Amino acid sequence: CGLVASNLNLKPGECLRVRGEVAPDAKSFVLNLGKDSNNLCLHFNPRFNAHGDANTIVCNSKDGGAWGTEQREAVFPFQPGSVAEVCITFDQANLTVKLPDGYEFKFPNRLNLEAINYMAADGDFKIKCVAFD
Amino acid sequence: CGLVASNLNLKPGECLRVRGEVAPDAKSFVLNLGKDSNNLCLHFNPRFNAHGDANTIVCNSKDGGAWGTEQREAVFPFQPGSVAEVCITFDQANLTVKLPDGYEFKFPNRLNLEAINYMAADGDFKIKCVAFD
Ligand SMILES: CCCO[C@@H]1O[C@H](CO)[C@@H](O[C@@H]2O[C@H](CO)[C@H](O)[C@H](OCc3cn(C)nn3)[C@H]2O)[C@H](O)[C@H]1NC(C)=O
Ligand SMILES: CCCO[C@@H]1O[C@H](CO)[C@@H](O[C@@H]2O[C@H](CO)[C@H](O)[C@H](OCc3cn(C)nn3)[C@H]2O)[C@H](O)[C@H]1NC(C)=O
Repeated sequence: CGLVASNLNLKPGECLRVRGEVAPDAKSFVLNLGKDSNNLCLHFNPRFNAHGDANTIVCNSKDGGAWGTEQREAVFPFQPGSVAEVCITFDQANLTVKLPDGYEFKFPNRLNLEAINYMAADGDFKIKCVAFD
Repeated sequence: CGLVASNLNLKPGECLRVRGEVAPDAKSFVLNLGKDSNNLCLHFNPRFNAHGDANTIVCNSKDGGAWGTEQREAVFPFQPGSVAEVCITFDQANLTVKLPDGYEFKFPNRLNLEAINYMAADGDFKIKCVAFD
C-alpha cells in the first residue's frame, strides 16, 4: 500500500537509508526487503499497538512464500507522528539495521542473499527519501 | 535496467527529485514516469551519443503502449562522469522538468493521470537518491 521499489542492486556493505513519516495515529508499519515480494531477508515491523504487541519491533524472513520464525527486538526508538530514518546494510551473516537515537540490531541473513533488489513499505510509514551509499 | 518504483502517489504540485551519477562513457539514460510501463506521461531521455543524436534531450509520452510525438529540447546540462539532479513536478497542463545549470522546461501532460505512480530508470545513470518532497 506504500512505495514499492525493485532493481535496487544493493550489495554487501552498501548502505540503504530510508526516511519516512510515521502517521500520527500509527499502530504499526512495515518495511520489507529482499529478492522479491516472496523472498524477504527482512520483514521489519515496528508495532506500536498491533497483533498483540506494544512498542516492539518484530522481524521475520520469508522464503518462497513461507514466513520464518519471528524475532522480537529489545529497543523501540519510534514515536507516532514523527519522521524516522532507518539504515540497512548486510553481509554474509547478518543484516544490520540502524535506527534513530543510536540504536541498532542484527538479524541473521537466513536466505543467504548476496544482493537486495526489492523494498516495499506498508502501514503507517510514508517514504520521503531513499538514498544509496 | 535500473531502479523501478511504483505506488509513488505523486500528486500535482509535489516534487520528485532524482540524483544520479552519469557514467564517464555515457551514451544515454532514461527516466520514465507515469502509471505503468505502457502509460508514461514523461519519457525523459538525454542522449549524449545515441540514435544519431548528440547532446540532445529527447522527450515523449506513451499512451496505452503507443509512443506519442517526440520533442527535443535546446539545452543539455549534463556531462559524462558527473553527478546530476533532476526535479519534476506536474499539473493537468504540463510537466515541469528542472535540471542542472538553472535550466527548466515544460512538456505537455498528454495523459489524464490523477497521480504519477510509476518511475523507471534505465541506462547510463546510477541513482543515488530519490526524494518525494
Ligand atoms: C493472532 C495473533 C497472536 O499471534 C500473532 O499471529 C499473527 C498472524 O500470523 C502474527 O502477525 C503476522 O506476523 C507476520 C510477520 O511474522 C506479518 O507481520 C503479518 O503482517 C503482514 C503485513 C503487514 N503489513 C502492513 N504488511 N504485511 C502479521 O499479521 C503475529 O506476529 C503473532 N503475534 C504474536 C505471536 O504475538
Ligand atoms: C519519432 C519517429 C521516428 O524517428 C526515430 O525512431 C526511433 C524509434 O521509434 C526513435 O527512438 C526511440 O525514441 C523513443 C522516444 O520517442 C524512445 O526513446 C525509444 O527508446 C525507448 C527505450 C528503449 N529502451 C531499452 N529504453 N528506452 C527510442 O528507440 C527516434 O528517437 C526517432 N527520431 C529520431 C529523430 O531519431
